[PDB]
Amino acid sequence: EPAWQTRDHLDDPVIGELRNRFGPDAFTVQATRTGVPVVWIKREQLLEVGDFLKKLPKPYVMLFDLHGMDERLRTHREGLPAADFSVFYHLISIDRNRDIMLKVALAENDLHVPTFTKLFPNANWYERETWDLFGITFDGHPNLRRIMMPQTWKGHPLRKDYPARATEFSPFELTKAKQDLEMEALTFKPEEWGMKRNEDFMFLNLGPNHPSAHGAFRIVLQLDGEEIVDCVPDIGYHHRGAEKMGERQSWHSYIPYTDRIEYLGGCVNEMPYVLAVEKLAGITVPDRVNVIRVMLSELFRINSHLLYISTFIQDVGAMTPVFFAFTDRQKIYDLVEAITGFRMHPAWFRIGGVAHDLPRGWDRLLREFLDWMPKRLASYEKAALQNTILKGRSQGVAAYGAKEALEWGTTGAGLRATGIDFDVRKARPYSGYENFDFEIPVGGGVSDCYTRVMLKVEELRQSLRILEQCLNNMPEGPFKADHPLTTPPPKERTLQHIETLITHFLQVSWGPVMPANESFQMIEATKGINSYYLTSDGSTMSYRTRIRTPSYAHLQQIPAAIRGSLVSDLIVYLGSIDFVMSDVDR
Amino acid sequence: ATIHVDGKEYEVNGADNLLEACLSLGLDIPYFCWHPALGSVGACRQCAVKQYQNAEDTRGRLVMSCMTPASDGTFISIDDEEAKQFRESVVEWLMTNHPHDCPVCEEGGNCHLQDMTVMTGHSFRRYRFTKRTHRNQDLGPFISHEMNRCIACYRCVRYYKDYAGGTDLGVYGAHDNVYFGRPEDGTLESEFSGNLVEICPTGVFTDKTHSERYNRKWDMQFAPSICQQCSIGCNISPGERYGELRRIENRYNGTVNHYFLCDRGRFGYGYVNLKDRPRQPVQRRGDDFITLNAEQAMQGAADILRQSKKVIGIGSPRASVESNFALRELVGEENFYTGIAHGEQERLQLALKVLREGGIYTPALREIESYDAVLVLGEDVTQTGARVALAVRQAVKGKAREMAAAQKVADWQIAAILNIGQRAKHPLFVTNVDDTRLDDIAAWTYRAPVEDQARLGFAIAHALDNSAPAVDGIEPELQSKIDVIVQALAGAKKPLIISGTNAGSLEVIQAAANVAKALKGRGADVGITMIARSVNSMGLGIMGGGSLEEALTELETGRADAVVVLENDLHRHASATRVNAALAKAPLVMVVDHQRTAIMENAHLVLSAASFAESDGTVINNEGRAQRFFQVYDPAYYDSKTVMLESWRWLHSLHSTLLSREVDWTQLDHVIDAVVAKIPELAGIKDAAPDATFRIRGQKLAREPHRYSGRTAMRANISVHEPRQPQDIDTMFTFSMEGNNQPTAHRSQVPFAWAPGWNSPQAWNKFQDEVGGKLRFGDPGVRLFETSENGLDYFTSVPARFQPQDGKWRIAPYYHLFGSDELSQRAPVFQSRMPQPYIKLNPADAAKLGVNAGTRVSFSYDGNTVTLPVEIAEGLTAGQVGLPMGMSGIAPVLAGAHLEDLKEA
Amino acid sequence: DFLTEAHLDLPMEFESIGKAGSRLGTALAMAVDHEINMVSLVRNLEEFFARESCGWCTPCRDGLPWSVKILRALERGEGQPGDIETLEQLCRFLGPGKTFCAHAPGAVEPLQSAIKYFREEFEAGIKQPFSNTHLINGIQPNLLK
Ligand code: SF4
Ligand code: SF4
Ligand code: SF4
Ligand code: SF4
Ligand code: FES
Ligand SMILES: [Ca+2]
Repeated sequence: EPAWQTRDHLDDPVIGELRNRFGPDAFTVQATRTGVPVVWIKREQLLEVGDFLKKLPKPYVMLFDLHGMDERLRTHREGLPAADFSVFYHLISIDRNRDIMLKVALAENDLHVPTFTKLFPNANWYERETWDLFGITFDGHPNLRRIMMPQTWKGHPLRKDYPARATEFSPFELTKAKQDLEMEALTFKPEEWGMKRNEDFMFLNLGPNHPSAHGAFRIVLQLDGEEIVDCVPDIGYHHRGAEKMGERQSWHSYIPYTDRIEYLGGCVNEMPYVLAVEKLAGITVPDRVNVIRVMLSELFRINSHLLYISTFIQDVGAMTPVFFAFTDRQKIYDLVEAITGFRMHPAWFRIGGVAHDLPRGWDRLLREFLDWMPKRLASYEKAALQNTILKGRSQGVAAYGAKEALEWGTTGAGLRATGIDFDVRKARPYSGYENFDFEIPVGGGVSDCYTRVMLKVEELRQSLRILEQCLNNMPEGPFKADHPLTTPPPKERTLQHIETLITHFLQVSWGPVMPANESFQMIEATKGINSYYLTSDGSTMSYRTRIRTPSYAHLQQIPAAIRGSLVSDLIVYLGSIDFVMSDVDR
Repeated sequence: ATIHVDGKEYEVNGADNLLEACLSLGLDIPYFCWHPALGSVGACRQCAVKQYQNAEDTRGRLVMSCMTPASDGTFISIDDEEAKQFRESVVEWLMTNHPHDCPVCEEGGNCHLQDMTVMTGHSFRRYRFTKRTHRNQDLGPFISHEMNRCIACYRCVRYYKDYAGGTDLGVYGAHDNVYFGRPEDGTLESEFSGNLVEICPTGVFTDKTHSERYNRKWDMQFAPSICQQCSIGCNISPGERYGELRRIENRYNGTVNHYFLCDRGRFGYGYVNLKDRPRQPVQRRGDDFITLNAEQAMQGAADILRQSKKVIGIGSPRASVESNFALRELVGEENFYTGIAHGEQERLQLALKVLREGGIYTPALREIESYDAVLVLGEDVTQTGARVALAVRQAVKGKAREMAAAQKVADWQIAAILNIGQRAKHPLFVTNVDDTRLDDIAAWTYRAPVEDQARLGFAIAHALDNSAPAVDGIEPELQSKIDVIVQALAGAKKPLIISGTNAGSLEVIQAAANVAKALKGRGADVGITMIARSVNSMGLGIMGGGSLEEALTELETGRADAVVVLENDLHRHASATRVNAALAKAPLVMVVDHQRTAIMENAHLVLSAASFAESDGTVINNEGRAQRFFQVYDPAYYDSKTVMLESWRWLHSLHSTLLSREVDWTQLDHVIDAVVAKIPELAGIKDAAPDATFRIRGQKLAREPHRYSGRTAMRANISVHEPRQPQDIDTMFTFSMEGNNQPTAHRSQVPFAWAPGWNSPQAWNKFQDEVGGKLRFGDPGVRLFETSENGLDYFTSVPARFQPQDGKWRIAPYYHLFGSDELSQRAPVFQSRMPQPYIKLNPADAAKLGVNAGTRVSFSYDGNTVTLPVEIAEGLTAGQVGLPMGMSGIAPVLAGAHLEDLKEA
Repeated sequence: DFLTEAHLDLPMEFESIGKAGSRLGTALAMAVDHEINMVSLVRNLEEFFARESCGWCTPCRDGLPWSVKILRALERGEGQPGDIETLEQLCRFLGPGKTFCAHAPGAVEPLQSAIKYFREEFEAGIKQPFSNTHLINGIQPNLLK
């Protein structure tokens, strides 16, 4: 049985436990290609099911995702409860290495759900986004305000009747009254944000213009002297509407938009989308495709980690390793330009493979990079990372344990510095990552800034090892799958065969027809766990594209970890998270 | 009937075959050679499924779903491995000889063969040998021929010969060298040959008029509209790119014009793309032509209309109901004149009285095909109402259909049906002044003057029912033919009488009404069909008003010092000299039109109105069904200087500026509500289409497909800044792809058919409730009137027989599908298909005049001598001269008139 | 269908010849000696059957010329791998019920009987490697293993 087959997952022990606890008629099991058990739970039993999953012998401890779906235009809803809207909750049990997707059906008029924040604190931002984009009200939320769009915005963007394009709307006119009105909206008021204010609590504004490579955003700070008593991040300043474009572009033409989700990730961002689309299409890619995609993912991972370490060192105060790390990034960029033809957004992965074959001479450039990198990395450590001033700025700053990382959905180096060995490449292997010998570094139990930075250095070394294994063992074979839905087909057969020309003609003009199904793929990105949840209605466009990013979780974890610290501690914590605002807002 | 497809139970119709039943359930089976309108032949061998004998069967056998009835307790599998492999093998065999032609093929992105190649999953070529080739033929100005792309599915020959009744297209040759086309290079002679561009699943037959300015299907802005080239009212999908009307596609209407249009509607759209059309309001000041925008045009027109003592409005049957009503409100009901002549108006009002007061049901265009005997009186149906002629051909083949039904042969097995009913056919009796195109299937044809055709109808009605007035002076041969017609009509369960106003005789319509009443009095299920002239002739007749002659006398007597002519050239309904003199006498002439007419030189103000491609409105077809047509594109999107509005918008803004000195344009639903409130006879036009607030789950209806391209580059030469998307406040459609075009959406107006995996015109199968039936949530359009409880009385005005008087020549009307329509002659692609202007003469009349065939003779009508070449019409009765109506210089009101000093030039 | 020396001791009835994998037919047997190549004989048979197709239905009309061209390639020793698999699939998909009439099952009966009994003569024609595409400069091909 192939890995893309539709499964109901009735053999999962959680399904039997829920049968024994709530009864057989309490919920509906849905067979999907997501790989997870999808259970349609009634709305009034949602908190009971959440408590039961949180109190299992091996509990479901992390709310991976929480969002909504407009089911009004969905025609192929066979075997599903009647719904105008739906809210889905993706929950991960790490001890079982399993996960479950609860779904709550909602009518168009009664768009209210009990809030999930009493079980998982990341439901705050997740439900704020679900209210902002779908209009679904969550009863009991401490503050249900818009998180992506401004407060003076009419309508909910992710509804199916909301027009997507800016050309549908009037063109942007900036008048004096409009500038004054929008400048009034961006002003901060203590009472509206739930600050809950002593005649000394001053207020500090950080953004929204940001002198750093990772986006533009605001943090409003409540200060007692220099101590941060409370803070709430202001996001949505980098909102690009990428999921609405997922509903607006075809399966093949959406890949450049998948590139700019985490713009330091590139092919790492392309990987889960093409894997989920191949799950929708029933495509198993050959081994050469898997090794090529692993090689490019590790190259872009080293690029992102180099930028992150350089930016952290610059934010500490040493400004020379950013120059040297960008030189190493230029070496990586030389190899990436040779392979794909572009630097930061290659858009080179395809449904069924990659756009081209590897060019002649890729092994030479990979050899130069593999010889160049480790001495430069050792010089980085000895020059800046072992500096005691940097250690004093970094060690013990904004520290949290395993419980705080689990309850806030923090993944990547922040989770693994708490001692939790959870990498997607080893727990739920994808794209032939089980054929590569590499280790997953873990921390002692405390997630300092310094511990996260040293962990990312360790994953840079492990990615260099994976790149060496890719260089030594690259199979000879096709760079594209032989499936009929491989988009586009191989170019020369398109250029001399009429049936291949027909397939290419219809795949690049109207789009390839994915059969109506739901698919899901989570990967270990450069900054944590990045996932694509794709709902297809049988058309050539995605019915729903849900992109889960870890930077959302880390920016939400900021107020819990930086509370009671200094402003410079906040700057160091921002520099040591490895986020980008495109990942947060997307 | 109960079928089991892939283990799932379905309830279907046992009279259907498995292919149409499975397509009606939403299942996907590839097919080429089967068409819903043409039946099953089992040629392409593409629709193969695996049938099992019982439920506990594993082997099965490959059967063909188009050739297998969907009987009760059937067990089939589509996704069986052997069936899938065979369908992929059939696609592969079709792909062995196919040219590498998709980029340079007009069917690309709209191709059924592309969709079925992708659907079967065939994308790897292992055939390594040569491909057969074919030379192409010249098939005329409308159809482009490319025989390399053929897959030998026999759809073209089956449609063209069995369905359309054409003769000049056929299949030639042998084993793998089958050729589909004409026996020699020449123009395709069928009036419905343009449907080959949608019948052919490949790019062998293509729209050459579209192939000139070609663009792909995904790049088209589509709208649901009504064809304006005659009175039948076929539903069309006009598609536009870069500000010009690119194509006309057949929009499915199961009640009217299901799969097929005629050539005049499909290729006569070229007047919209003319460069001489008015695009801005122009005011004449001496020898100067000042171009204004809409506001100062309304201000100036309001001042000149207010200074006038009496304003009159001349409408047209070309314009919509809303525009004629807006003109009628602007000038007043008593000052509103229909733009047609007095005789035309009398014939049209008599036809309306027969339709909505005669107590006899008027069938729809699809319902015509279910009648058992057809009598056509006076109307050349193929040249005036061509789709009615196609439906008449289907009704004629109904006898072979019922003969095969009597032998327990299924209705989709068309080859056995045609084999059983070899040449037996339902009775068809056509009357005209000469030969018609229905003569090949007619049981009888009467070539006689209009008085003699009317007398034949009156004699038929008297012989059917003796209470009808009798005719004295019937010859024994004519009496025998009348007895044959009466014996055929009396024995028919569903007789149909087809007449119209194009014959130019009131007595023909009276005779047809008498025949219909006599057949109704015997208890038969008689239907009557009246063929009008223009698209909204019935609506203009229902709205009413004075004739054009009364308006001309009002202009000539000086009682009216201001005339507003709405979309009327005025030369087709009256003599040109009289119209020109009456318009030159009036101190204010305002012409609201979308075409450069001849009366615009004398016009003081010209309002650049919109055509059907740039306007919304309602038109009433020949059966009294109100139908809403929607705007295709914004004219001012590309050319920002273009001020071209709807005619009702122009006139309503003019009325508001005349009353209150302020400019309010309208919304369309306001005009619809005003029509319903003021005219109770036109109260049904509100329910023709839903209003502008109609939404499908909150979103509007998309005019263009979801993969529409070039949005940031279509206007980049004018300005790199992307303009505002055109807003449509009038209707529920949007000028964008951000809308709904789902096949399961609860609506009746479909701009275009597209489904995932179905890019061809076969997506209409996805848009129907059952394949070949109606639209899923009802066809658009509503009948304005029901059948009356009681009928009319017998028309006792039996005309005298035609007497050929010396020195006077009765003008026998001749109509041409390419040339008689006012707007279709303006289309430049028609001039190659438009015939030369001749005049028809009897052999006896030509011998008396001493003229041969081809020589030029000159005749004077209303003091205007014009010369024409001569053909010898054998079937034309002596004492008559045959003129082609609607031509250049020959107005359609000349039908039934008389001619003086017709002599050789 | 062709039959061998072992089938010569069979009565010429419909049921007897039908049970041996052939048909009684017109009962006018035609004998092939050792001097006749089976590939040339089947090529002659399929050339007749392909040029006597009526052109109505797809599998006969568009698959008999493919078998003719494959057998011509096998005759001159220009056969490529997968040709005999293509011939066997043409046999399987041109059987009864797949084509509109019974001309193509009778066409493919000698081909399948000769492939069944004399496959070594058909193996001898496959000499060249399989090549359907030519090289296009600037595009690296998909090297399907
Ligand atoms: S007819 Fe269809 S398959 Fe053939 S060349 Fe044209 S688009 Fe391609
Ligand atoms: S020309 Fe077109 S419709 Fe006619 S047989 Fe060929 S593919 Fe079919
Ligand atoms: S029959 Fe009349 S309405 Fe129909 S397509 Fe032809 S011209 Fe248009
Ligand atoms: S199998 Fe028969 S019907 Fe089909 S093309 Fe061949 S000879 Fe004609
Ligand atoms: S559609 Fe049935 S064989 Fe062609
Ligand atoms: Ca409009």
